[PDB]
Amino acid sequence: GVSEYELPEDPRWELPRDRLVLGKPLGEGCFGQVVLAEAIGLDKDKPNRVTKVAVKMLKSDATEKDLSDLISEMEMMKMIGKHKNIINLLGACTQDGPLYVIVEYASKGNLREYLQARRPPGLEYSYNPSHNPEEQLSSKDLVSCAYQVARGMEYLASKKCIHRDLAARNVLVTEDNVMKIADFGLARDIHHIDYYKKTTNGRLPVKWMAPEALFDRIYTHQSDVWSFGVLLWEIFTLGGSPYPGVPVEELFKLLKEGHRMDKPSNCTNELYMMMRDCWHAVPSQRPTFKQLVEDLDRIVALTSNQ
Ligand SMILES: CCN1C(=O)N(c2c(F)c(OC)cc(OC)c2F)Cc2cnc3[nH]c(CN4CCOCC4)cc3c21
Repeated sequence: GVSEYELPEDPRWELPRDRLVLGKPLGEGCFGQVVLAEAIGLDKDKPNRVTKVAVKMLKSDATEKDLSDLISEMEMMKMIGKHKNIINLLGACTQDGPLYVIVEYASKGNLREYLQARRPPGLEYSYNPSHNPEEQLSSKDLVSCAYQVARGMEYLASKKCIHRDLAARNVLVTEDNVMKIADFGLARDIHHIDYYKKTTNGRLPVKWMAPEALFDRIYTHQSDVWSFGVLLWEIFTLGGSPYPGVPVEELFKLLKEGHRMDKPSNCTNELYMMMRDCWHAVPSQRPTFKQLVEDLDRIVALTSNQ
């Protein structure tokens, strides 16, 4: 029972449950549930204002370890602090019920789904799967997505945070088209990892791992930079799947032999070189997120929004 555990109450973050008006499901995961909610008076200055938020909670079959992870993720987000380009912590409910972790809500879904819905019916992209498509994104908008994500990672890096699974599905898009990085404070599994098991959404996270993380389970900022390269490829394929036609068992040998993904049809040479630099075999030779932010900042200014 949740009453049988000692939940860490933080007065600065604590919100009464009856201030939340729970709504539609936002998605699932390992053992966590996330719902949409309306928070009444999230800010003490405006107690009569409503704010759309996302609420994460434990499922019916959650164990003691799951609770420990959810708390761990919450306290981690506290320590890392706030940034525009990450999913921020807004509050928590630790009393009179199950643990609720309140975070920012992104209404336009993850980056893969966001981009796929805005795929032009053209030659250079796969088909738009959305039955209700949205307006095509400009070239500047695409580089802008990359910059924002890189900026968020640059911040997380400065807070000694290693994401270990940076991907398009782990980036969320707000109503104002702001890119926000998700799941950056997840507890690392203490057991060895299944290279072949899919996520609840059918994704193979193996395809984002750097070679050193893949072969020796070594995770650094440099390995995140590798992942950012794969994300860059995802953006300019508008939500494409990494290494098309390549099975996981063959991905081990291919990567070691120096094989990398081809440049997407709609992608500048300069942006592809950036992917390749991120995909450098030697971790120390990959660019830092600081350098990535500086380049992408320059490229955004020079990229046409026409
Ligand atoms: C992918 C599910 N999800 C989360 O997992 N969130 C989340 C969270 F609850 C959380 O609790 C600690 C930590 C996170 O990373 C820091 C999160 F990203 C916050 C979060 C915020 N907005 C979201 N929007 C969506 C997708 N919806 C689906 C249908 O409604 C429109 C879009 C998922 C989602 C969402």
